Amino acid sequence: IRTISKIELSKIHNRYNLTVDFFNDLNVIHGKNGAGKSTLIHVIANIVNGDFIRFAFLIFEEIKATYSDGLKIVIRRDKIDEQSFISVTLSNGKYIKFAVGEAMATVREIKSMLAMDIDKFVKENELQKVRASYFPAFRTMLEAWSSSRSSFYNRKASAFARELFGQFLPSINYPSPMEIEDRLREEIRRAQLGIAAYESRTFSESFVKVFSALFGELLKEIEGLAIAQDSSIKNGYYAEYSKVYEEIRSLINRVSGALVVYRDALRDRQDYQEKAFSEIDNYMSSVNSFLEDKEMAYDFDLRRKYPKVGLKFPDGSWSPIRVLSSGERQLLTMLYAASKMGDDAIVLIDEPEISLHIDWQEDLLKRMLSQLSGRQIIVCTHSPSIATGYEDFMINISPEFI
Amino acid sequence: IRTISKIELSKIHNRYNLTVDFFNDLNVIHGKNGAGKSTLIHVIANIVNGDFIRFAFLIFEEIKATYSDGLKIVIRRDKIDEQSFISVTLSNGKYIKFAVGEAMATVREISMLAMDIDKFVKENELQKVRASYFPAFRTMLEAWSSFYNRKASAFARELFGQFLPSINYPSPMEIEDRLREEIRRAQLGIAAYESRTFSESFVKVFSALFLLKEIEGLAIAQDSSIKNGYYAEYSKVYEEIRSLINRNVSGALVVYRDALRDRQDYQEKAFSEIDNYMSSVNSFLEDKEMAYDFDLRRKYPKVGLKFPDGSWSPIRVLSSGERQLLTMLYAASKMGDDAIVLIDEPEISLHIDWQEDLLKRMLSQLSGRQIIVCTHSPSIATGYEDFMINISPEFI
Amino acid sequence: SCAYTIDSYITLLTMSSKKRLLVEGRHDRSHLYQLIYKFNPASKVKIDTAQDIKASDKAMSKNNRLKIETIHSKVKGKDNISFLCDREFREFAFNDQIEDLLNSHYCDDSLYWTLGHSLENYFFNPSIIIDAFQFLSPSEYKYKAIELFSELISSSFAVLAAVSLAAKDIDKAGLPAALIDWKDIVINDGTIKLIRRDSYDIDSACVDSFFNAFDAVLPRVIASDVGICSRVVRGHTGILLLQKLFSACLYYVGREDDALQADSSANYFCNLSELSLTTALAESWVRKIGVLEDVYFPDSLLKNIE
Ligand SMILES: Nc1ncnc2c1ncn2[C@@H]1O[C@H](COP(=O)(O)OP(=O)(O)OP(O)(O)=S)[C@@H](O)[C@H]1O
Ligand SMILES: Nc1ncnc2c1ncn2[C@@H]1O[C@H](COP(=O)(O)OP(=O)(O)OP(O)(O)=S)[C@@H](O)[C@H]1O
Repeated sequence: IRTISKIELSKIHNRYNLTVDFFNDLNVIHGKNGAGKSTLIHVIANIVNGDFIRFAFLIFEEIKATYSDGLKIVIRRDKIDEQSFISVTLSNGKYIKFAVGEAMATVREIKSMLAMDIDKFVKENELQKVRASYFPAFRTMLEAWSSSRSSFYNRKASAFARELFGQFLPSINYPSPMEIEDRLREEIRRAQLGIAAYESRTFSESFVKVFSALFGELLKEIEGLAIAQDSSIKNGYYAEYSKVYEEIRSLINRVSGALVVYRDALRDRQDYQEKAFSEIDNYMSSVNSFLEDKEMAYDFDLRRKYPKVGLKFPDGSWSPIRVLSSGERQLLTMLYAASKMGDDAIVLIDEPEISLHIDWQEDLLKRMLSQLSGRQIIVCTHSPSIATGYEDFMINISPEFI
Repeated sequence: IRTISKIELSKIHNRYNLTVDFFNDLNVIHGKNGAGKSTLIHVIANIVNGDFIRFAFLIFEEIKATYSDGLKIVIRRDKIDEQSFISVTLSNGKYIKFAVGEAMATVREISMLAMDIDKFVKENELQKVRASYFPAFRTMLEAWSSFYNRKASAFARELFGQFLPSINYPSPMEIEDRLREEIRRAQLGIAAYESRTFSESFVKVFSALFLLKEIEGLAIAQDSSIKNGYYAEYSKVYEEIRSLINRNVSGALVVYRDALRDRQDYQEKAFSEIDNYMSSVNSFLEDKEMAYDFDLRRKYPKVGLKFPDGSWSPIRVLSSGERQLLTMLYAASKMGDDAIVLIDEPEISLHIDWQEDLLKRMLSQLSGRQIIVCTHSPSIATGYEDFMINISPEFI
Repeated sequence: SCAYTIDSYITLLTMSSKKRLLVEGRHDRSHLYQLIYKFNPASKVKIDTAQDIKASDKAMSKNNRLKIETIHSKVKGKDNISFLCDREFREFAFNDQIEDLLNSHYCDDSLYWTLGHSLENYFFNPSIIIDAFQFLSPSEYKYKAIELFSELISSSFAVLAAVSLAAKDIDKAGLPAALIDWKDIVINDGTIKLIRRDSYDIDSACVDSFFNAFDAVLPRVIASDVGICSRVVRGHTGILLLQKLFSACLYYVGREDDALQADSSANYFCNLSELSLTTALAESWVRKIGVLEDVYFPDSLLKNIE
């Protein structure tokens, strides 16, 4: 798990230098208009993702990037005999050099020889350990375009955005609502299977304990825990613990420590249900601190084969996630990107204030960091509300014009 | 010309109602997520432009828009024989009713209904004032330039539903083209005035036929100016005249001073709109300077940025925020055409410093045209809380 | 609404690069904008108002001075922010002769207090009021009323300060607004007296509570330099009372000549909006700065800003 410690861009567009030092938890980058914020985020995303062929579309003289581990990537663009040459050098002495003509030819064609050489270089030197979840400023328009894309496929959207916004634009990998729904379904399935495995194992162990044994307030505690794990979501596939407690009490009224194992069996199970569903529960609680008149919930029923994940309204009407507005979709996506149920990323968000009221803006970063994922977040923003309470993490970029 | 005074939307989307009253100069609309802000701007844009054919794509019960002049356009969607009808009734007593099926079929094809709508619009003086519409998606559509209005509107309707107004905000490319055209017009007016001044100066000298420090200053000022860079032979003339006068009446010098002052005044008046717009834009941009150069011997004026090293760049190199600033300021400039300006979230990609001077600098350009804004940023409404509206739907 | 919050405003201060001035209300914003524009018509200063900053605490929801003090405490040191809070009755001693403990503009780390009770007290030089009432007042006999004012203002400011101080003592800010009316005042050889009417909306207990303290104070307020009296009055009540006194002068002048015209003029100006009077006075005060010597202004604040 690396993180950017310094980006020193020189002669970007042949008009301004820009050196920036980063933190490891949160970096709110602000600055006057035309200061290089978007260019800085684009450089970061392109270096992190390993896409070194896009630097042939940017005019510069140096891009030095220092990682937390200690790897230093130096990218030059030197003109030799009127031919441009992008050379990438690492800290261990390995370099790759390719001509801008071949890079543009490969971009126009689309795995050319240049692409294969770059890919082998990146793979050998381990320059793709951490991905980069890039949230473009034009989120709403792109989301309307698609579905009228995923964190992995993300190929048609990237091509469209590159045609519209030049060929240095980092690939769009931010997770869409559809991928979030699929991921939540998969996580719920995994949690269900884990809970079933735990039930099997604990049944075996408790039977062993009871067989080994064969050679007052307990009832109240059993009832108190039985009510908890009976009328709660995540156990709708079976909600008859009240009957079990009633029958146990009836039989007792009609050895002494036998009921003790019951409290253990229920206790451990309840604890497991709060660790298997931990990530989804945290993410949904974070999301529901924003939505009003709708809550995001998962329903388990015996009739329906697939556990349903979607919005719940007070009247009891479920609905797919697509019904949410633009602001809700953005909230959901960024909160997922910062949630524990990702893979690995350096979440880059450009203008997180698009289509958000001040109320949600003030609580956005606080709730994103509330999930202790540890993923480095870089936010290029103009809204003072987004940065409230994090004035000590702010980075002001002021490029030094030549 | 005209200006909306009230809007009474009923059963919009079968979910809520609304009733908003608008001021005459500036209206700032703020509210929580889900409020009918975008729908309200769309309704006002569609009603002003006369695009009543678009109301076949909205689910409503009765819309009532009243201008300052006195018209009280009232659009009613109803069901007769299980067929949806949109009836547009004016305050004059007229009425046109068209079927939703015909509108949907025509929009799919693109007709008799379109011709009837146009006839109603033109006969009753309904297209008097257009409405610039700055959507929430300006960078994507602006970048979708690789009529601009027609293609962009088709795209934006394929994306964001068919009720969206026609997108006719002045794009940066159109801004550059219009600036160049205004530059050419200023130059040609200067030429015409030069000919007329030559004639009248011959007349004035002849009439004479039957302070030098001020002329020195005026000649020095006029010689060094991008506006009058072509001739540029003013210092030499003044020096020669001074030498001749010393060697050797003053009425000729008086006539010359009058002529030079008149030419300078006309030059200031010809480039008035362009210079004012460029000054307004340059109150914002830092480290750059929007400027023009009518020189090179290549007869095409240059309009573009001027960094502080003599390096020129085109307008396409600007960032999103600077381009949006350009666009909005032009929409508020005297070079714009349509009165009503409907800007949806003018706080996109704009620094707080610029948000805090945007409305002052747009109202300072003395266009006198109505501006309606829908903003989520407190920085745009500062100093204008007397002109701030809050809309709350009465969810039914 | 869509106003900022205290933390959001501190973040805005650290983000922005302009020079800012934080005033308590929205009228002070206009007046100080006029002052700054006069001294430098091309000024990049922004005047923000605490009234448009939301505070979560219920106590702070209406106390703008506490808001300014909080923001100053949390952002002390920054060199692109200046604060201007009003002086209320702080540092004012009412032991016999009304005395000002601090005779200059209090300054404490970018926080500046007003010389008097508020910005509206700079307007209380005889020259400013006399000049600024002509521009708006009709003429039943204009110059006559101006001349009668020119003299009556000497005791008028003492009486107005007494009214404000009595209101402060009885802990009823708005009482002078409604209790006193233009027909109420009485003029006797350039001496202002405040007769007590019979009917009053507030309970007669309130009327007594005011008038007793007023009578007690009057000797106290008639033994200090008129400058202190002009400093110790309140803004809105002072403006309203001055409106009423000019109305009374109009009636006194016009009663001898014609009853109808005098009554019309007096009852007219008695309805003129407070915003109009305050704007006219601000225009006169800004237009009459430095040229005279008895006209004050927040010089220290203007020096600190820019
Ligand atoms: N050929 C060029 N293409 C793009 N940018 C250029 C070029 N030449 C110079 N520049 C500079 O690059 C800047 C763009 O910086 P960006 O990072 O895209 O803007 P930004 O930091 O996102 O600010 P905002 O918020 O988008 S207005 C311009 O303001 C120019 O000063
Ligand atoms: N096709 C539709 N059918 C039903 N309701 C809709 C439809 N389109 C929009 N709405 C709702 O109409 C209301 C107003 O429209 P919106 O565009 O969402 O206003 P808005 O949400 O305040 O705009 P912002 O700035 O993006 S939050 C919202 O509650 C929407 O959910």
